[PDB]
Amino acid sequence: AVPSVQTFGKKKSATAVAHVKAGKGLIKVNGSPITLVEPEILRFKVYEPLLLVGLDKFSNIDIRVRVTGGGHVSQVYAIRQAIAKGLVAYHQKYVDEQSKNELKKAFTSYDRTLLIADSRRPEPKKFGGKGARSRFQKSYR
Amino acid sequence: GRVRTKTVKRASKALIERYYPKLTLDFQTNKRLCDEIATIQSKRLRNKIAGYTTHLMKRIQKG
Amino acid sequence: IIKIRITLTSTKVKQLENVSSNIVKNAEQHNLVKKGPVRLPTKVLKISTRKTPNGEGSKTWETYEMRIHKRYIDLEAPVQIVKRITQITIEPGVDVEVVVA
Amino acid sequence: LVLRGTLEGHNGWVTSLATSAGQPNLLLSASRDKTLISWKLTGDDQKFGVPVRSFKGHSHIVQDCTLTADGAYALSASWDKTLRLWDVATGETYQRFVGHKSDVMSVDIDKKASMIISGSRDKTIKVWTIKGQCLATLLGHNDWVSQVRVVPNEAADDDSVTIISAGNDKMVKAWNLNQFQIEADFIGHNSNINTLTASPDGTLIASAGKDGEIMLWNLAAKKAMYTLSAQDEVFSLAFSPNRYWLAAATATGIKVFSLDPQYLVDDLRPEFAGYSKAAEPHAVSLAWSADGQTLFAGYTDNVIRVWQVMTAN
Amino acid sequence: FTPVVLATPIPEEVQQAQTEIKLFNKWSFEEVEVKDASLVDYVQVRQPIFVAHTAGRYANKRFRKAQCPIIERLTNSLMMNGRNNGKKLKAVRIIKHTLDIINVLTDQNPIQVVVDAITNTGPREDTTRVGGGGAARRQAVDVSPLRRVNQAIALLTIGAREAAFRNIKTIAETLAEELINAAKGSSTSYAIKKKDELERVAKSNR
Amino acid sequence: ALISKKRKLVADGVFYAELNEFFTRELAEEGYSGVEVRVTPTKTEVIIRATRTQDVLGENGRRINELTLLVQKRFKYAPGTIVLYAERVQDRGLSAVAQAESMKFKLLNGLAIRRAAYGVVRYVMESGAKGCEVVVSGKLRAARAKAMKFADGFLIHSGQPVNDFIDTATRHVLMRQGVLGIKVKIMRDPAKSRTGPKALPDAVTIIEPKEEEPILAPSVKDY
RNA sequence: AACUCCGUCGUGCUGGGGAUAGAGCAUUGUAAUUAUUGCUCUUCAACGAGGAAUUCCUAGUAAGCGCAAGUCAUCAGCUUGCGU
RNA sequence: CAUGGCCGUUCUUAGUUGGUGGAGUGAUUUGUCUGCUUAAUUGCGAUAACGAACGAGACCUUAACCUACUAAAUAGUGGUGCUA
Repeated sequence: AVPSVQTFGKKKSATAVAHVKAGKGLIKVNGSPITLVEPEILRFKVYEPLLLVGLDKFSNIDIRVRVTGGGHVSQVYAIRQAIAKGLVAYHQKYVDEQSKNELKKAFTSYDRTLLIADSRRPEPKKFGGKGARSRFQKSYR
Repeated sequence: GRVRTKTVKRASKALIERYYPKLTLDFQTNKRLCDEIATIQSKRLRNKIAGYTTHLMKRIQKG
Repeated sequence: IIKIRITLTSTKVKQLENVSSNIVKNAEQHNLVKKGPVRLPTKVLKISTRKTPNGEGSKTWETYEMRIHKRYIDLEAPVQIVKRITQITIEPGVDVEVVVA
Repeated sequence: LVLRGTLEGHNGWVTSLATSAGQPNLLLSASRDKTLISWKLTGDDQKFGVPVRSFKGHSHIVQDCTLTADGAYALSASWDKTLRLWDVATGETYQRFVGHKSDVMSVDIDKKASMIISGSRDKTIKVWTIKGQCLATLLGHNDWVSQVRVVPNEAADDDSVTIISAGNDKMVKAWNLNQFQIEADFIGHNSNINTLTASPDGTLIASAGKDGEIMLWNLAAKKAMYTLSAQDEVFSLAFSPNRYWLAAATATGIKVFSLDPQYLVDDLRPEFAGYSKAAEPHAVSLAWSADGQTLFAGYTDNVIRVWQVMTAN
Repeated sequence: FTPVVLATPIPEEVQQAQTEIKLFNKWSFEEVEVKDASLVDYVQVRQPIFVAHTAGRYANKRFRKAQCPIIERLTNSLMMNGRNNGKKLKAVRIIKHTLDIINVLTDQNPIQVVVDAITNTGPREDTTRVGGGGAARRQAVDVSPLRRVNQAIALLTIGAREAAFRNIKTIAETLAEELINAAKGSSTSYAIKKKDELERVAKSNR
Repeated sequence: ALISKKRKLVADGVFYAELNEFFTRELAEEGYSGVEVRVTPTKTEVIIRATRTQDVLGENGRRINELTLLVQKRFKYAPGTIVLYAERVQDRGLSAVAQAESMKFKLLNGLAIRRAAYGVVRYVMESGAKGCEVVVSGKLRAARAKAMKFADGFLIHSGQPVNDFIDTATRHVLMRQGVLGIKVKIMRDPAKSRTGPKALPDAVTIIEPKEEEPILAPSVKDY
């Protein structure tokens, strides 16, 4: 009954949630098409999961992504995190597992953290400076 | 900076000299044994104790 | 029967979780629908004083924290058993309020 | 007894293999990487088989796996103190078994899929229903129950089921589920008993462990028959179903023992490229095929090796 | 090329050039090659990328920045002098405009023009300082292959920044002018004038 | 009610600190060591941790009925909604607050500093402590201040186990020459600890194995 | 908020910069003069990248960018944190 | 510059001290070290020292992982009604 997988993708505060169900082939982000994700110079960043494995694989599935948090650049890195995980986890459940490795091999060999979210996290500020490492200027006389 | 200290090192030698024919050469089933044959306060320490135990056994069965 | 709600607030994790455990244990001793413990996000109350009296020395700062843990359980019960379960589980450090409806 | 290739696709030690009598080319393997993989054997020298479905959902090492006779249902025993009942098709879990206080080391099911037995590291053995109900706790070991097996009863379906439960306490115990009581006790293992098995007919008991020895027993007779020596720490143990052979997984290689007469069939040492003598990969799981011509051996190479019997001339 | 139709249109110019070859913005990483040995394994044009925006960890090891593609190492060096720090989405636009302008003035592959600029404008013999006591004499030394790539990107983007500063021509065009005039040894570029000046100083001090 | 829990839980803290400083000042001569409040419906109750309860509980109910009024007058409680109990002390040889007041009042009777302080450290060691340390700092016998420290056993002061096994107390003793400072640190051993951790974090105990029989008599025993 | 897109400007101390100053309207306050602060129009200074010196910094760091809290009735060009 | 308490600093480092034995008339010394190693008096070892104690580490908080457990109209998601 309506074979569907939900998954998530993350970058730095952002959490995109993907809803990968079987269907006709609409790929919509926040209710709007994937062709409208607009920093418009990172528009191809949501396009690598659609082009590394080929556009044919999306002809029978439906994608619906919602993002919150993060920034304009951090969110763009979060849809592609969720699209890639949303297709390899669809294939783990509803089609042959041999095909899952072939797509997992494609994304990992081009790893811009499509499947594995990076562990770089902000360092806390300290006293005596305006940043984590930066210190105030000292005067010495 | 991976030097074990005399808490981990001295405990592991004492744990081999009386439990030698119970410990394997595998870490994952050595740390499960360290919960039974020893009382160690923190999870971080018994992973360090069982890891050095597993390292010592690899050079016991060599010589 | 009546719809009730019990709200628990404390600064001690160990003293609060067992009180909520006694609440639910008395809840299925004589069975009734739970709507069990929904833990609210913990509140960290920060006070950042400097370090010192008078401002001599390096400008060193402290931060002090009080942690507020809050839990509410939404029960329904006959009127009789309400008072006894609200009075048995009384422990120092845990503040319990019961909303009638 | 020659190999025609390997199986790749696991990222950890392949801890247990299990095959089904129904489908002769359906192999189920559970590994250290918290997953189970159901394969499809093709009989090709380059790729003897391919994976078709991965069963993920265990939080830690999956120590033992078993199939049913018809191969539709699968059981997984894992270190997360739970057991899971899987559908081999569509990869979902119907029932989760909970109640062990420690790691679950083994799982077995009877032929009629009525009771499920499970050894553990909590020194207890629990008998489960098909809907996740724990019937009784067959305590009585003094250490970790390293592996359990259910003995296949004799013909005409007599109502008497016995299970055999090795442990680190150096006793093999035969249990009686008709009364949930201990039936027989076997004494004489001088080290940890890693593995044990039973004959297809359900009379022989073979058990082995750390000392480098295998002891054959007779549950029908309740006498120990004799012991062998393998000079290597014994990991797994498997009876051939029709050839009347006993396969043993050792630290050095697969040693196949014939008992009529008493001699060694073969000592299987695969060719490993790029390792040293001390860092020698070894088999930690054995499974004879249902038809009886093929044995499988999961390794610490994270790679399943396939051996099938062939007459020399 | 047998286009695929689906509920989201995904316009025709997108998948036609990208399903089979993963190009640049629209540019090819095929038939581009480092003409100068001792800069192979330090100029990375071997794994193609779509845009020069790769949130990659290249600082955590000594030589991992060599595996960063050199187009991103030019967008990284544009975010400089303070008011432009952390403004990478502006730097990709400049580079996207630069490779379009480079193709217009000379009809070769603009990726190839960049590699020609890097291979030329790296110093080949540099000078270090020997203190002793007093006069602090200089000593001529060699220069690493990695530092040659590190300094060539430095000199090119500094020269484009200084040329475009109080000028009506944009930073994209002056970066294009600097890269074209450095692909040949024209000595009308900031980097080539700098490179042979550093080399002739070391020649005196050898 | 009608107060946020952030202001409610903080106000409970400052109420406790005001009560504690009151009883240190008031029951100084009775060896007071602490309080705890039990905020219950129907008469929230207060327990006083003082050694000589026969002095804290005065003649015929005085000297604690007085203190019951003093608390409910100052904190605007309804009458009868607060009661004051006095259970004595759990092992007064191991409380640093009680042993600092003992050190303070021994000084005010004109005891020598080295004798009053070695009589406190040896009492705490007699009480099953693993280590304690007493510091006296001030103008001891001269016009220029010095600091004398008296120790026995061992003390750990490194980390989280300080919050577990160290009890500290500071007291200002008022003398003819000026003010002396009293600091008492007591490290109760973790073996007799009832709650929380019962050992130092880097303490490992190996369970001694029982030796077995080699041959083990290969045979079967049946039922 | 920086940022992104489209347009106006066009190498000119210019539509950069907004110091100094004039007139009005409000807000907090018992009270605003020695402008508390906010807003509207007008006024349009130096400053064209800073000598000897000298500070901080090794990765989600430096730097850019704002936001909350402390102080508070009103006043943040400061600090303590936080994210982009 | 008569003090208590608090704080800064020496001091972003690895340092400090008993007991018994040995050396020296003694102040003191050895232990606490040639070498190698470590962020570390961290270890391997050497050894007139042996066995110890504080500091370092261990510890606690916090940030990263969990398609695992416990369930949430004060957090969501999907279907279902009604409806644009």
